[PDB]
Amino acid sequence: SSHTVLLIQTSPRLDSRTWGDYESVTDALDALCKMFEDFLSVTYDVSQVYEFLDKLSDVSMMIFNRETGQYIGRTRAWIKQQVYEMMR
Amino acid sequence: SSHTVLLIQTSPRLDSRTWGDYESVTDALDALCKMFEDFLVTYDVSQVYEFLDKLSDVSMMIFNRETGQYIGRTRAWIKQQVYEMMRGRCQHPGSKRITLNERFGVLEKGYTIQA
Repeated sequence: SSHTVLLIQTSPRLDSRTWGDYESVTDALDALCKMFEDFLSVTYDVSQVYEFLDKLSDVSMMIFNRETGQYIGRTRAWIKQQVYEMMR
Repeated sequence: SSHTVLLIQTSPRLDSRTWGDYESVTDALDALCKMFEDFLVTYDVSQVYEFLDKLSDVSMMIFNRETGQYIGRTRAWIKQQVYEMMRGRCQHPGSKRITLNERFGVLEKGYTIQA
């Protein structure tokens, strides 16, 4: 398991920058879809999550790497690839 | 200069979590000193430590150019850096942006973004 920070900015305001942290990448991705599901409040296809992540002004993850004891920055594209695999 | 992400939670409410990023560690520390002054002229050492202790959460991700990855630093380390930056101003007893998404994407390709 890798401690994960989820960093988001929802509008162009710098004051919309928020973060959450999680004991697992799984927990962080789970947390991110829940954000999307609440905006949705229904089913949805991958395209809809993709569009949701595109409309964020900034979204990334910083994920603990045991080899280095340091965090790797992951992009929105990386995040969408994992969301896709959560849904295949 | 090491790109730094500053993670803050001002109150015990989870929705007071916010972050900022900076071109150097010094800039991120300076931002904390400015937060401290905004929450207040003159101040003593104890106020700076306890301002930092009263934050529900404060930590940094500091870029390490040799690994391309970020070192995490928590409150105990931040307090010593901030004290050193603030030591000369404390009373004592006696007497246009880059998003993280884009920056991480340039990094995944083998490049750093340099101020």
